[PDB]
Amino acid sequence: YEVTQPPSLSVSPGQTARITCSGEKLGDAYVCWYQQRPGQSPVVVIYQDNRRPSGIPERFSGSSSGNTATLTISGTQTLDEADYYCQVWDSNASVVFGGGTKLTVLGQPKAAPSVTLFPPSSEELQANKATLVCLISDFYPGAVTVAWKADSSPVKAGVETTTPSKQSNNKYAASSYLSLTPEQWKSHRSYSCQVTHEGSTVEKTVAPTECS
Amino acid sequence: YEVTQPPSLSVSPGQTARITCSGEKLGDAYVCWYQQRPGQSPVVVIYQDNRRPSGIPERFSGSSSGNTATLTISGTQTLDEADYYCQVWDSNASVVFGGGTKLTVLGQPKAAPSVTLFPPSSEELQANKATLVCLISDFYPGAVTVAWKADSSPVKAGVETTTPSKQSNNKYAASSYLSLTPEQWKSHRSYSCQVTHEGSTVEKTVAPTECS
Repeated sequence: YEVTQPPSLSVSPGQTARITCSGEKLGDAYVCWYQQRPGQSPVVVIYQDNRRPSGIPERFSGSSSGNTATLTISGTQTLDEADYYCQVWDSNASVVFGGGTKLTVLGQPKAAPSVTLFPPSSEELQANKATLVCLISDFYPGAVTVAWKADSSPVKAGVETTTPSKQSNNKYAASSYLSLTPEQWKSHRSYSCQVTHEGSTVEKTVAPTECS
Repeated sequence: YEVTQPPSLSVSPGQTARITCSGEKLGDAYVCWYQQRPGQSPVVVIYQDNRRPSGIPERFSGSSSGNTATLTISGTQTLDEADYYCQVWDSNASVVFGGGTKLTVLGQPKAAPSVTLFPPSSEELQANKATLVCLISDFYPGAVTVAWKADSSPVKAGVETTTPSKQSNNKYAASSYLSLTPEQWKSHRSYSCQVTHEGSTVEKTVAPTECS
C-alpha cells in the first residue's frame, strides 16, 4: 500500500528539485523524507512535514498542501544523487511510503578508470594459492568491460568481475580476480588486464618479478 | 553515536529472527524497525521500540535491554526476506541508523569469506602510488563489514568497499581498498583488513616489503 510518487527526476547542480507526494487524505499525516545513497542506510532528511533532524543541512526543505507533500533542495549537488522516499504517518498508527523517486544529477564529467593490477602476495604463495586482482576504480559511467590475457593468450576461465558499484564520490568501482596455482603464475612471462571504458582502453600487466 | 547492526541473518524456514541494534547509547532512543523487500518502498514494523503501527501482525516484536534494541520475528516464511534497518531516534534532534541485516531464509549452504590482503605492487610504487586491496570472495549470503587499522588504529579514510556481487557460482564477491602514499605504508609496521560476515569475523594481514 503506497502513496503516489514520481519515480525519476533529473536535474543539474545549482538547480533545485521539487519531489512531491500526492494522494487523498494526505492532509491528516505528519510527513517525512528519507534519502538512500544508491545502496546504503537511509538518512532522515525531514520530519514532521516541516522539520530537519540535526545534522542535515538547510538546503532540504519540506511542506504540503491538502493532498500533497513536497521535497525541495536548494542547490542540488551530485552527492545528492539518491533515492527519495516519503513516509505518510496518519493518526491511527497507519504509515505508508511512496515507491521512491530517483534524483539523477546531470552533467557529470566522463571519467577514465584507474586500472590497477596486483599479483599474488606471498602468504598466498606460502599457502600454495595465487590470485591476480584488477581494481577498476573511479570510472563513470557505471559500465566496464574486462578481459584477462596471459602472455599473449586470452584467459577465458578463471575470471570473476564485480558488477560496478557506486563509491562515495559518484564514481564506480569493479574488480576482477583470476585464480591460479603458483604453477600457472611463475610460468607465463606475464599476465595482463584489459579494461575498456568507452572510447579508451587500458591494459596494465604484471610479471613474476615480484620483489622482496 | 555508532549504531552497530549485523550483516546477514540466515534463518531456516521457521526459526525466529533475532536482529538487534547495538549502538553506543541506546538509552535516549526510540527504535523503529524498517523492512525493505527487494527494492521497494520500505515498511516500518516496530516503533517506540515495542509499539507496532497498524495492520501489522504481532509475529513482530522489538525490545530494549540497555544497549540492545532487538527485533523478533515468528514463523519465518520467504515473504519475510528483506533488509532490516533499525532507526534509532536519539531523543533531542538527532538520528542514527544501523546498516542492515540481510535476513535470508536458507536455500543454499552458508559460505564464509575468502579474504586475501594485497599490498602495493612493485610497479604501483615506481609510479609513486600505493593502494591496499582487500579481496573478499566466495561468501553467502551476500553481506560484509570491512574494517581497516594501521598499527591497530582504525582508518576512516578512502576505504572504498564495494557491494557484494553474485559471482558466477552463486556466491558473492566484493572488495575493499585504501589509498595511502608510499611513505605512509613504509611508516606503518602493519596494516589490517577485517571482514565480519555472519557469526565469523576474519582479518588477514600484510607488512611492508623491501628488496632494495
